[PDB]
Amino acid sequence: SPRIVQSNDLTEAAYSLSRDQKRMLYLFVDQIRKSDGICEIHVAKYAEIFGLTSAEASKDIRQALKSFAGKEVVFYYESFPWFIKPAHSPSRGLYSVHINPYLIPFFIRFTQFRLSETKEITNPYAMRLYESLCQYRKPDGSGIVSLKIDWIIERYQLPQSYQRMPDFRRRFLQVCVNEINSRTPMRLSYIEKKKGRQTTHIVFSFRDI
DNA sequence: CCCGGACCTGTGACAAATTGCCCTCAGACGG
DNA sequence: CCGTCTGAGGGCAATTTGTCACAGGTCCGGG
Ligand SMILES: [Mg+2]
Repeated sequence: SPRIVQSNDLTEAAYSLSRDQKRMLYLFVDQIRKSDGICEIHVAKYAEIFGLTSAEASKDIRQALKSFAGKEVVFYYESFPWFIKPAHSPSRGLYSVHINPYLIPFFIRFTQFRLSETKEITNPYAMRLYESLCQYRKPDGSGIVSLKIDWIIERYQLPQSYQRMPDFRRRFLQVCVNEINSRTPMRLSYIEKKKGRQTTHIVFSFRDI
């Protein structure tokens, strides 16, 4: 299946995208890299890739696309918009999109994963976690990395109530660890690092099945 | 000595959002 | 000209995600 690669600057960038938008984003990076910023999406190809109907595919593309407006990207800082013109459909079943050409150098010290690894993940924050572990993966398939909680919150743009740690644990950390273990070929564990009463980092270990 | 207070934890409620499903009907095309 | 495969719309209930009040732990310092 298509091998996604992206600059680490994108893996560690600050943004808030839905699952459907992130799914689309994988195809843009694939299209751009296999070469002005003008990309294209076919309804029927999207449906076959992610096992959706044509109808439900159409709904996902259309609503994802109009939700890009106003979204911004931060590289730690400098902020950019994803799109510089609205999307439009010249033909039935076909969409044309205009990615910000200033984003090109940030797309192409790199991260790589096959698209089948992430296509069953549902929670978008869990897609971001799996991308950040891959950045440190070894050829054989294992790795270990320590991520700071404040940096997790700023990079993944978690909602404000997750600055209370018990909600952070219950609705983000445990769920995203559980999905990865159930939906990817990776087997993931963790332990908490503390300083006084405050929890400051999360330490991730993983191997390949 | 014992307190309220400033921290921390986990859970039960409710509100807001998203999931895969379902149904209708016109466009594009080919045989 | 028409029958079929698409896909652009309109919805749903069942789950998940986002928010906050409340019980219950610790340690410190002033009364
Ligand atoms: Mg959908």
